[PDB]
Amino acid sequence: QSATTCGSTNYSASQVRAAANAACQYYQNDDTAGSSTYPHTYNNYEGFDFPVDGPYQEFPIKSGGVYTGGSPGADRVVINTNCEYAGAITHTGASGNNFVGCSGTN
Repeated sequence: QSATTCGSTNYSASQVRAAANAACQYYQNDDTAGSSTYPHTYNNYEGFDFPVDGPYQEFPIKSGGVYTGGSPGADRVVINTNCEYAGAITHTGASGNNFVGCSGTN
């Protein structure tokens, strides 16, 4: 990854990488962060043009640190089953329960 803006929230390349790595670690361990269902399957029903092939996993990304449970916020990182980074999406600026891309994900 690169630095990305989700809504108006800015994340550095390192922050994206950290979230992605955590996502991978949980997925490969067949575990979830706390009582949450993250990471879990991500269905691209909206048609994001990800640079990598699926299937996908989504996991929250937040400014304050790697997600460990609790409220996930509006932002997510998307990785494939090989832990290849697919992109960053957010509920910010989307209607209903949909997502829009963070900068760089279209």
